[PDB]
Amino acid sequence: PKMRRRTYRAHGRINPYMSSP
Amino acid sequence: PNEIKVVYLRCTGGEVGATSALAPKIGPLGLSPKKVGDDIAKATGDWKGLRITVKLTIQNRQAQIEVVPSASALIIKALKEPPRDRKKQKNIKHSGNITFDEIVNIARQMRHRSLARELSGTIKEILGTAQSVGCNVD
Amino acid sequence: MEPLVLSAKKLSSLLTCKYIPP
Amino acid sequence: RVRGGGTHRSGQ
Amino acid sequence: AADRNVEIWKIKKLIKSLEAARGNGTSMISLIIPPKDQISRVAKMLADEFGTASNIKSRVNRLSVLGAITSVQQRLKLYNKVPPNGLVVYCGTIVTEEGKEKKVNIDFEPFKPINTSLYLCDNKFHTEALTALLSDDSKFGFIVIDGSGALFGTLQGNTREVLHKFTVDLPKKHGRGGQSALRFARLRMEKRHNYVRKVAETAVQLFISGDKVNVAGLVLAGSADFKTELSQSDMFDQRLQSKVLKLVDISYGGENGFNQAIELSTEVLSNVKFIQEKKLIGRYFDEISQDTGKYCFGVEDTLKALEMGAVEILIVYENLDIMRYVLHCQGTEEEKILYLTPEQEKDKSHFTDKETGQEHELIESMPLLEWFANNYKKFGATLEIVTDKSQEGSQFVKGFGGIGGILRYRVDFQGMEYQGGDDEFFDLDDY
RNA sequence: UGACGUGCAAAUCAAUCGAACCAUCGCAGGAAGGUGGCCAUGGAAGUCGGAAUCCGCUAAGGAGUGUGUAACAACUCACCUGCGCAAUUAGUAACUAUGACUUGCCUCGUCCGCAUAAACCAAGAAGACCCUCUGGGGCGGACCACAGGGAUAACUGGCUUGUGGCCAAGCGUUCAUAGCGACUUUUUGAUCCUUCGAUGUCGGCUUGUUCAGAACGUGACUGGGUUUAGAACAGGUUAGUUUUAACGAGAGG
RNA sequence: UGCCAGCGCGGUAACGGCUUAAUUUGACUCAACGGUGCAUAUGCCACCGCGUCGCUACGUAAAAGUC
RNA sequence: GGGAUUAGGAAUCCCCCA
RNA sequence: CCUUAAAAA
Repeated sequence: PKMRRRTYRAHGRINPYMSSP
Repeated sequence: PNEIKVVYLRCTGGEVGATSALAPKIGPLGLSPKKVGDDIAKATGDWKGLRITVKLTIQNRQAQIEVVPSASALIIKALKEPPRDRKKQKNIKHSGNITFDEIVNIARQMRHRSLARELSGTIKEILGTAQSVGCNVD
Repeated sequence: MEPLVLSAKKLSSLLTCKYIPP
Repeated sequence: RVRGGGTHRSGQ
Repeated sequence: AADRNVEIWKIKKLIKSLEAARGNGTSMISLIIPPKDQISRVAKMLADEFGTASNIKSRVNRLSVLGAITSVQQRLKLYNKVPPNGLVVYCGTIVTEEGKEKKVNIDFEPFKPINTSLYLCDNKFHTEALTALLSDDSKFGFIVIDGSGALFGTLQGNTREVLHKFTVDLPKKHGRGGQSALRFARLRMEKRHNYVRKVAETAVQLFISGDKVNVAGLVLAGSADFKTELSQSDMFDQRLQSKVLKLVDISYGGENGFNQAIELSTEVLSNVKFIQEKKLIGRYFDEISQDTGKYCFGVEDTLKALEMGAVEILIVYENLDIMRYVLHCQGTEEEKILYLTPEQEKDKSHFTDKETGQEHELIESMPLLEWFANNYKKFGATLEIVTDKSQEGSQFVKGFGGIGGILRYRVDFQGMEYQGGDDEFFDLDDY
């Protein structure tokens, strides 16, 4: 059950910053 | 006094030697004229043309124009009508048989240098000289 | 959070480059 | 492809 | 075709008899009608001359001029169209035979074409313009390269003549082209290559004919750069490549470019005459360099060398005061011939032989230059003429008397009757 | 044509418009006489050329096969014997030539004007080019959009070598071959075989130039020539995002 | 010597027409159809008026030019 | 080209997307 | 419409 988090990138594209416990 | 072997250089039908032979031949030592003068008229007036050979013996530090013919061209001599030919006249093919007395009567001067058998040779050899006639004695 | 892309960008630029000199 | 925004269902 | 050359000698005799002729007053009338020009216009201008002659402040001279005009008019009528190699007419009323004077007209069609007009009704015939024709001038084929075909023209002293002309499509600049303009450059190089091929081969068909040069020119002439790649190519010419003169730029191009190419070819022709002079004399210098002695100079030994085997290269300057006057007695008791050096010409001692003291009488003038001209072919080798204009030529004149030649081999001085006959009867062998 | 260039940013240091958006519808010896044959040739007497090519002697010798001499001479061979989730800017003047007169094709013109975490599993991309009876199409007989095709061109490569390149009449003073010589893909055409859901195309590292082999070496460097929109063209000139891991005579030497 | 060389002078006293060995010769609007009438029986031997372009030379000069 | 007019000539009068 | 360069104060 990894936590989900988002991050901004080029041209407004969103990519994952999910944790890996 | 001085004497030397002959060179027999002539090769012309012309009279009085060259076109003006009388003057160039003189040397610094000098020389006395003889056969080069009037004597040529004896040859030109009787044995004209046919490039007759001339021995140069020089018996006395002077020119000596011998008039005797060798052969070959002698066969042409047997004709009564030789009034020149100028030049470039289609090589003028002048011919017309030959006298029946072509034998020893004409060949008598030819005996000096021929050797071998007489009747079987020297009289017969002259027959081949007459290639120019193209008709033979027949 | 979800939109996508869409724009000339830098990649779109070559495509622009290729059609330039036929 | 449905058109819209906000909802994640868009682009399906 | 030697008979045509005999006719040329007849033309020379006509030039001599013509130039020798003279007449009092302006009554004499020279005339020269140019090729590719109507006779009728010349008849009109001649009619204007007849109108000019209508009023003259003289009696006999008026009738003489008018009579010469009627003579050239009646003579002109026989022709209906312009003759090949132009037309050359002379008319007058020359005096001969101890002042006897008679009307005379002289007509002939020249072997060598001339392209000039010359009307001048004054005293003495003006045949000098024809003297250039007397020389055996080489044809001067000129190629005029252009980006739109080429002009295979010619030159002959004054007579320009275009043997051939054409035009061709040109691949030219690649232009805006495409991503592969270089292949267009390849087709360009290909069409240029075929232009190097079929055109120059056509020139091989139209100049060299059959392993014998017909032209001494082959001058390049192009506003475009093709001439630069013409001389600089394997496809160009065999042997003929050395015959090239000099590049000739043409600002206008075309036939006008050929026209500028005319006079420019004349000056570069002066240049190659300079190289030809320096070479023709320079080989003689190379003969001088040898200790073998295969050379001759002066009026002395050279004549005896002419009496024997022909000199490998005869070399004689134009002007020459010495004259071959014959020494033949009226009684013909002593034929004689000798060269007359100017000191002998002043002394005249040779005319009076000590043997009799009689003076030989003159028969007819026999100039030494014409004496070369009379039968140089009969003497063997080939006649040659050198100018003093070259710096080496003045050295040939002052340093050698202006006469000499290259012997085929060494010759010894005559000595004693035996060697003297060895040389002289040998001269008879060569005669 | 900087830095960044899956960035700080869908342009930094109603995001859509050449018709908006939303829903609906071998060696030695002899090789010679008549005669240096005739003729031509400045001369050529085996050996420049043309014709002719016959025989005395004899164990041999040709009107001479090959060198040589200007030519002879000479040496040999045929034969003979022995070892915020705008945004690339017609005819003619008295020399000749000429001619009163009657943005440029050629072109590099010289010193009467053709035509004023993610991507990915090379990448992102169903080519905005070409094309949708025809050995591609047109002829002959580019403000553009979409669905497809190597069934149908242009880059390279393959096949083909037409193209291009690499025996001896004669030249070479004499003498054919000292030296020259007539009668492979580094070029190109042709083929469409491979590639249209893509193999980034040239040159370089005075004209942009080649010129004056290694996908036509090299762009996960330059934008100069080409070069989409500004001022239909193998008609010109300008400004235009290039992405991501001794000898010789001497002269000379 | 005879517009050549030279010093204003020097230019022999400083029926038409082809043809033809010859077709003798004089005579060009009216005023034509042995050499010299431009030395005079003889010597010498003034209306038919008065810039452009192309050659040469330094706009001019130098030419018989073409309008 | 030959006559006529003029002193003699012109003139006039006679017979293709990379 | 024009007028020898082919020769006098």
